[PDB]
Amino acid sequence: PWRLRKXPDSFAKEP
Amino acid sequence: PWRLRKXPDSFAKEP
Amino acid sequence: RSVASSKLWMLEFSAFLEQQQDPDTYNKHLFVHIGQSSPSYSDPYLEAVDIRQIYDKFPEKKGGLKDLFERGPSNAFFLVKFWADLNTNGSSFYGVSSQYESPENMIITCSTKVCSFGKQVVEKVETEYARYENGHYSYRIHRSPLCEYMINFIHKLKHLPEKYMMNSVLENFTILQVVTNRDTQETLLCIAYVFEVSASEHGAQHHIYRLVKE
Amino acid sequence: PRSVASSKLWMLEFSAFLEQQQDPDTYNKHLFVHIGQSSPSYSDPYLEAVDIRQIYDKFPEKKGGLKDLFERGPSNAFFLVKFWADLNTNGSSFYGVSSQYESPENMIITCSTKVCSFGKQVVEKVETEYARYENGHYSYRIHRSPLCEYMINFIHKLKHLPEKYMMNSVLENFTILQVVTNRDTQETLLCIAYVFEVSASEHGAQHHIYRLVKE
Ligand SMILES: *C(=O)CCCCCCCCCCCCC
Ligand SMILES: *C(=O)CCCCCCCCCCCCC
Repeated sequence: PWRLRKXPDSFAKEP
Repeated sequence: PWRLRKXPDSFAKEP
Repeated sequence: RSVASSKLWMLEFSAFLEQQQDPDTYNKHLFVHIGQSSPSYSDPYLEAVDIRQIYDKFPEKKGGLKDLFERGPSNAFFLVKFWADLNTNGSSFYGVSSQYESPENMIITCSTKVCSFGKQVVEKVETEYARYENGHYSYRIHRSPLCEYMINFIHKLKHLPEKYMMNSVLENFTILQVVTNRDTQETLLCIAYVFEVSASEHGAQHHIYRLVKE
Repeated sequence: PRSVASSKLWMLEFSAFLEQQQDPDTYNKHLFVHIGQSSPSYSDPYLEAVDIRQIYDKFPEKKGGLKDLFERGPSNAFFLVKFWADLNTNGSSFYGVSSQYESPENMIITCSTKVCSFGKQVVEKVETEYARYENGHYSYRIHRSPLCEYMINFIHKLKHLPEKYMMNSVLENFTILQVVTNRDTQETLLCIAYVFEVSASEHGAQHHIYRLVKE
């Protein structure tokens, strides 16, 4: 799942 | 006047 | 047949009002249009108009319509009568778009003169460069902002009570567009436009004519 | 801003839309996704980074796949865009895609767009674009390219789902890869990976742009 990948916090915060 | 000049009939007939 | 000389074809022309409902939703109203639906087998043959019948509705003397026509080529000259759709209805943008093709790679200049009683009131000049496209060249004037004078003019037309009154105002209003090869100064297309208010159910309409010497 | 940009090419616009004709003079256009804003080219903000290894399994990894392309470089041409798509829609219909690029040089470019499902290519579109000289630079535009049937059908299927979380679930395994190359030098000018979620904003579709890094 995308939620367990190493990605910045912004990836899951819709602007 | 415009309406009396020599032009085709289509000029005063909207398609 | 179409608005095409030997060297330039105008495939698209429109004037529109676009309104933003929200950041992803837009409504567009076309006042006048050519080439909105695709060219077809059944498109009508183009009738002819004797240009001497219209000289007084357009600028004359040096560089005027008569001067331009006599220099030629005569196959570059057209008269378009529009029946305009003025039935309109957030942020608003008034624009004009047009598209052209040529077999030649040219730098073109497009001059558009808005006229009242045959005399220029405002002019707009645009220089356009070519894009290569399947062995020919295309030119685009894309969503060019309609100038204040014409936006103002459209408002004032709508603020008249009756359509026959709109038509009477329009009897002394013309537009002349001249497209030239900047290098050679050859006239590529010259298009005279005249207007009435549409009463059609199926939207804006047009008739296109070749301008001839006889 | 000059964000999705290598040194040789900048992508100014990307949009996919649905256009509906009420009558011959009246058109409604709805935007699914877009990039574009009112700020000048030199506004170029700092972009966050994504370790490209974290996304390899969402794209084909054969010869000529994402890993292969990234290693060949230039690595500064590689970007990831996350869209929050506006799927809230309501006459004849046209589904279209529009894009725009700018370069200081006059190139013939090739744009390859591959739609991927579970990291496997399901459909490809290839386009060759030529420049127009404009305001001191060269412009490349795709104007109202028809959205392919697979994508029209995909959008229909997503909209018939009862719940927004279900749409997001389908989107977990949907990606698009866009490669723009100089047709003469075969140089990678831009490479953009796209991933999607359903928007919940009232100010339209949203996005975040990331640089892709080796880490
Ligand atoms: C300002 O930029 C003047 C240039 C004129 C551009 C041509 C616009 C054609 C307008 C057609 C609308 C007709 C409404 C009666
Ligand atoms: C078909 O020819 C494949 C090319 C795909 C074009 C990219 C379209 C981008 C789709 C954005 C809308 C997605 C909404 C879920």
